[PDB]
Order: sequence, then structure tokens, then C-alpha cells
Amino acid sequence: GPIKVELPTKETVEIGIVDYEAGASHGNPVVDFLKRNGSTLEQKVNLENPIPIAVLDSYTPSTNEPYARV
Amino acid sequence: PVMADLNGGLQFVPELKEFTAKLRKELVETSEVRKAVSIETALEHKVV
Repeated sequence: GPIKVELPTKETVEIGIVDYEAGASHGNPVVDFLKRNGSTLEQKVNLENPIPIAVLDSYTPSTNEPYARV
Repeated sequence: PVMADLNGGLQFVPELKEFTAKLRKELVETSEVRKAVSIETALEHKVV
């Protein structure tokens, strides 16, 4: 996969590749290295507190043939 | 009065402080790089 450098505009551009290829192994040393030395970029960011939206009742139908058909 | 120079020609080395700070960095950098590269090569071998 690509290695990208952050530019001054915070855009990222490709400056090289990761290219690891092993036979018999107990692990991925690339990811082990990046976990220990780098930080994980998480796209998902938790709110301070979860905001309840709804607690909703629903029913499963008496028969599964209608869903089976569509 | 006698003035004895027992300085081993040290005075003829221009910009001595910078010269000593460069020799120190060239040595400490080589030490710390070799430590880090050997620790990571051991951890890679351990994982594989």
C-alpha cells in the first residue's frame, strides 16, 4: 500500500510504497512496527456522551414466506 | 617566569568546541541509531 507525506495544506500525496512479502510467519512485522511507532488514524470520533434517539418496538411477521419471496 | 605549553598542539585545531561537539554527535547518533535499528530488527524477527 501507499506511503503518503502530509503537505503544508494537510493534503496527503504518495511518496512511496510499503512492499512486504514473506513465506512461513507467525505475524505481520510491518503492522507490528507501525502499531508500536506510529499512531492509528481513527475516522470514527465518539461524542462526549451518547445522545439517545429512540427506543422502538417492532414485530417479526407470523410467516417468513413474504420476505422469502421478495 | 616560565610558561610551559603542555597542550599537545591542541591550539592549532581551529573552532575546537564545534569540532568536539561534531565528534560527540557523530558518536552518540551512531550509538542511538544502532540501538534503535538492532531493537527493531529483534522485534521484527520475534514477530516473524
